[PDB]
Amino acid sequence: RHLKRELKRAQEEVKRIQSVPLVIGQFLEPIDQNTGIVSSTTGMSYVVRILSTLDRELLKPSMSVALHRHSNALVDILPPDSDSSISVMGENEKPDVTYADVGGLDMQKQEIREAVELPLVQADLYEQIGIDPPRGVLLYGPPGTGKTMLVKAVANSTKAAFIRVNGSEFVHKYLGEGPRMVRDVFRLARENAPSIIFIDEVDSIATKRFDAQTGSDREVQRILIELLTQMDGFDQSTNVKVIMATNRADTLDPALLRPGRLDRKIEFPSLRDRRERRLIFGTIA
Amino acid sequence: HHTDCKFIRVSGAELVQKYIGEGSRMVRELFVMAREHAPSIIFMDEIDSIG
Amino acid sequence: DKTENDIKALQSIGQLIGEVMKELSEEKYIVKASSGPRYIVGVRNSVDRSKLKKGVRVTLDITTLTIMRILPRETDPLVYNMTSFEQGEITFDGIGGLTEQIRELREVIELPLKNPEIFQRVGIKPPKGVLLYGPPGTGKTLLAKAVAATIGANFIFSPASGIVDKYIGESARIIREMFAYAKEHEPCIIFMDEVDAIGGRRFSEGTSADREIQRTLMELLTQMDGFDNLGQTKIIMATNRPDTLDPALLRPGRLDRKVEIP
Amino acid sequence: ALMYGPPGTGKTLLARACAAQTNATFLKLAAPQLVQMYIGEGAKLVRDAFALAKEKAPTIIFIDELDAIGTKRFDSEKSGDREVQRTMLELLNQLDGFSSDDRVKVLAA
Amino acid sequence: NVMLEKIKDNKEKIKNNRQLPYLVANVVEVMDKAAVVKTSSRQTVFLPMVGLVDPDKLKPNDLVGVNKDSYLILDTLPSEF
Amino acid sequence: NDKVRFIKDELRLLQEPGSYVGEVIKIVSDKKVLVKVQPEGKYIVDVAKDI
Amino acid sequence: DATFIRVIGSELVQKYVGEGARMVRELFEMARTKKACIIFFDEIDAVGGARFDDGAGGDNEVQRTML
Amino acid sequence: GVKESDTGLAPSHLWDIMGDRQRLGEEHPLQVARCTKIIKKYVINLKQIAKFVVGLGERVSPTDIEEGMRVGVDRSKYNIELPLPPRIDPSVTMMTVE
Ligand SMILES: Nc1ncnc2c1ncn2[C@@H]1O[C@H](COP(=O)(O)OP(=O)(O)OP(=O)(O)O)[C@@H](O)[C@H]1O
Ligand SMILES: Nc1ncnc2c1ncn2[C@@H]1O[C@H](COP(=O)(O)OP(=O)(O)OP(=O)(O)O)[C@@H](O)[C@H]1O
Ligand SMILES: Nc1ncnc2c1ncn2[C@@H]1O[C@H](COP(=O)(O)OP(=O)(O)OP(=O)(O)O)[C@@H](O)[C@H]1O
Ligand SMILES: [Mg+2]
Ligand SMILES: [Mg+2]
Ligand SMILES: [Mg+2]
Repeated sequence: RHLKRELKRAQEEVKRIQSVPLVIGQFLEPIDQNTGIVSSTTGMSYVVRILSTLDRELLKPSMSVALHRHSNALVDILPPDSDSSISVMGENEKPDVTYADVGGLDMQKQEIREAVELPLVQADLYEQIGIDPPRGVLLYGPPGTGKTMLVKAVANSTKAAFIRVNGSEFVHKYLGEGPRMVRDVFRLARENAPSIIFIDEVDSIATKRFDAQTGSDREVQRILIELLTQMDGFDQSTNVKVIMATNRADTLDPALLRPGRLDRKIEFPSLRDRRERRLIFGTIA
Repeated sequence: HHTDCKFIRVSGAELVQKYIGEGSRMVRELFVMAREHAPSIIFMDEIDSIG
Repeated sequence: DKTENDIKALQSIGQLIGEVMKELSEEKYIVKASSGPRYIVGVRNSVDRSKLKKGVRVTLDITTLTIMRILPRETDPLVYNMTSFEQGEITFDGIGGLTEQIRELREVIELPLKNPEIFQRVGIKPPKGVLLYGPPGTGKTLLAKAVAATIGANFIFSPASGIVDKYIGESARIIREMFAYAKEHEPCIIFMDEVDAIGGRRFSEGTSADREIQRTLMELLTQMDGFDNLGQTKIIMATNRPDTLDPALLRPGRLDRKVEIP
Repeated sequence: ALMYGPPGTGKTLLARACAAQTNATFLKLAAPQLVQMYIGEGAKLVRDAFALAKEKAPTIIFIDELDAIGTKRFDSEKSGDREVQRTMLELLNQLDGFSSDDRVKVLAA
Repeated sequence: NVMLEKIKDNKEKIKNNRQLPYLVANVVEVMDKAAVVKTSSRQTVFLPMVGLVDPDKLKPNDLVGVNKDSYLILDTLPSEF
Repeated sequence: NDKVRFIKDELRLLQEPGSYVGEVIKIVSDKKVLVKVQPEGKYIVDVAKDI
Repeated sequence: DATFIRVIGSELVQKYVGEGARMVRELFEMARTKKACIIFFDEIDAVGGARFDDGAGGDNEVQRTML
Repeated sequence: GVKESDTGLAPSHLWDIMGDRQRLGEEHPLQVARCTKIIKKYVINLKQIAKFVVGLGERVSPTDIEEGMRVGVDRSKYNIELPLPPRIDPSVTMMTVE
């Protein structure tokens, strides 16, 4: 009965170490399970003991985590929903464009209701036939085709989480900032599945020619390599794999467009016919 | 797959290269990685249809 | 007292600024410091939990690290130097003999600014965007002074070659903060002067400087038109040769009027 | 005021002799210096050759050569003219009227 | 004679902090009354401004010295070149 | 009794003055190892009596 | 028995413009400090070409190091 | 192996008497810096980017401190100890001299 007093005084001690002030690192992988490798957010690797009596159920896949200050020890885990680069936008109000303002481009509208909308609501039609749904969606054309207008149209009607970012949000400016944000975006999406991820322009990141003689080429390049390895993990999750767009498709790096990441290429014509130009006039009129 | 070759598709892609950062002068290093990990098929697709 | 006020400062110390990156729970908030690493901290109880939100700047303790209180938004030191130039002003007149062209720039700027009730009824989305181009030596620049004096809305004269800096990713973060700035202080007009610097096209096979342009230009493209569409910003752009420009800046619907000064 | 023509006409020799003789503060500048290899250090060198010159105003900046930045070529197709031309245009901004520069002159050879 | 030794008292302290060495930083903004400086060690600190230093000299961008040990605006210096 | 004595000692074990991940560039037959700390620069430093 | 300073004129070239500007400056000072020197530039047909202006190439890096 | 062969040889044992009392002195290190502005006190810019105002040393003449010159400063509280010759860009120019 005396030792039940002593188990309580030892339990108190350790809960104070769990709590604030803490720096936030990331868990890469275990080397045992009582010891792991974390990269702090100073751009260095540390080998740290792991507080036994913790959940490794979400821990083993790479995911944010809390560390102690001087001690440097993993004293608790953080939700993959928490410490994210961007709050989801599916909870904010919906984009202002609806399908009444889409006029023409009716040919690309039947290839986007199939590729995006149908695999979220009904995963069970694809699997029972035995076909694999298209993975990533690419949009490309001249810079006026109103690519973004079609994406807003599909964002109002689905009423599922949305995550909207750019490809200069990932811009390098601290050490190791660029690789860190790519992890946060793919882990939020699995957590609140289903969802549609849009990267608006990705013309600067995908470069056909690197030389890697300057630091700024080594940050662009670490980001892009990380982006391929996270599109692989993203397979077999209800989320329809990342939509992305480019204005000039002829700078596109070859590993990105390769199958296993992007499969569909929705070209956006600009000639069109007389029945599809009429509609564009009719909604602006 | 039957012979148990490492299928290294080489291509002109510098995304994978990070140690020298260009394959214009990489010869010995591709050999010395593929000689360790023999057997190997270096699948040199030279495009030669770029206009 | 003048030597005594210094002794009362000396016992104080700097208090590291951050902003609230994201609510974790009720009693823990994550800040992103300005040195770098994100922390998880506690709160003074002077301030409610509803007064805080994600994106308010907070000061932090030296070493204990606790939110002390909410601060207003920090303003860049660069966006105070740009507001200053207005020296050289002149009123309506600019290029005499082209008072018809002076009215065409007011159709875009001064008429929906003062009275937005004329563009509500007609139903065309409000304009924005003007490019000025002509033979060099013609006073593209004298007209910019004419439309910044008289309107009296906030003016920011941002030379394009005067925001490229040694640090890279710092010429993106600055120019993002300026479009926010023009929404807060509305109505506001952003005069990009000598856009021939960041007028490089696709390229990105040459030097690494040619990829600093392209990366700083993609961010001006999705910030101007994307999901983002800031309603209280107007852009006036001065360029000499109007064929440097990347074919994404030639492009109507970015830029309503494409004025040629003769 | 610009000095141009054939070599040998003592362009560089006269300018120096007459700018030190009249006790007007003569700054020595050579255009090949404004060319730099860092990204955005040439734009920071022009504003700093200007900021010094507004204090001692009036003063003479003598540019020996001007073909280092004076390329007509700034519509170019994959060249290092995109970094050079950025210090020519930061010139034209730091040559526009905003007062406290109404009193800086220029020679250029 | 009792008041004059209170001014000397303060000032001999003030003479020790004023001399070298002190970091050099610039003024992001004067928030007023408070001065926010971004240093050349590339962080930021919110400080109670030194009132012996006027709020007239402190304008946005100014180049000021800052004490490393306690981040206080020590004195003013003419903008470098 | 075992349990309240696992916690009291786990409080000592969790305290780490510091621990890195390096990588062996090359050994030298001085009984020293040239290890690159992986973000920084290099350091030549000998082995403990554990290896 | 005067200090001889050999240069290769095709040693200056790099991709980063005015990279051979730095070199040419500092070499010129290093020769100014020692008294009695001789600065022997071999093979200056590269960086010593005619005055021309192609209007489209990369003669713009080359002509920096000459000016 | 290289079996423990390190330069020095037979005279470096007499050097061990002289060089152990100096090696502990802070004579070294002097973090090498470079002046950006003489303000008629002195302004150095470290090569890490972080600016400091320093002052005279033990007995240095005020003529030594020149514009754009490198100087060595005390490792802890920064103060000029020993000025040092200029520019660290010369080194690709000393291998060209035959
Ligand atoms: N079918 C249409 N119906 C009505 N309006 C249209 C149509 N197509 C294009 N537009 C008009 O053209 C504008 C610009 O296109 P949008 O905003 O979709 O950008 P984008 O072409 O994808 O540009 P970015 O190159 O930056 O990706 C729209 O805001 C819209 O007003
Ligand atoms: N229309 C005009 N009315 C009165 N003065 C003028 C006019 N146009 C030019 N000027 C004079 O020419 C000077 C310089 O012209 P300005 O710099 O405005 O031309 P620009 O087209 O902007 O050329 P650049 O930007 O190529 O230097 C003016 O400061 C002013 O004295
Ligand atoms: N008009 C002149 N009267 C007397 N001497 C002259 C004259 N022109 C040139 N010289 C002599 O020629 C020398 C070289 O001239 P300098 O090199 O200064 O002229 P420049 O026009 O700038 O030629 P460049 O720059 O093409 O070499 C002068 O130092 C001077 O001795
Ligand atoms: Mg778009
Ligand atoms: Mg102008
Ligand atoms: Mg001359």
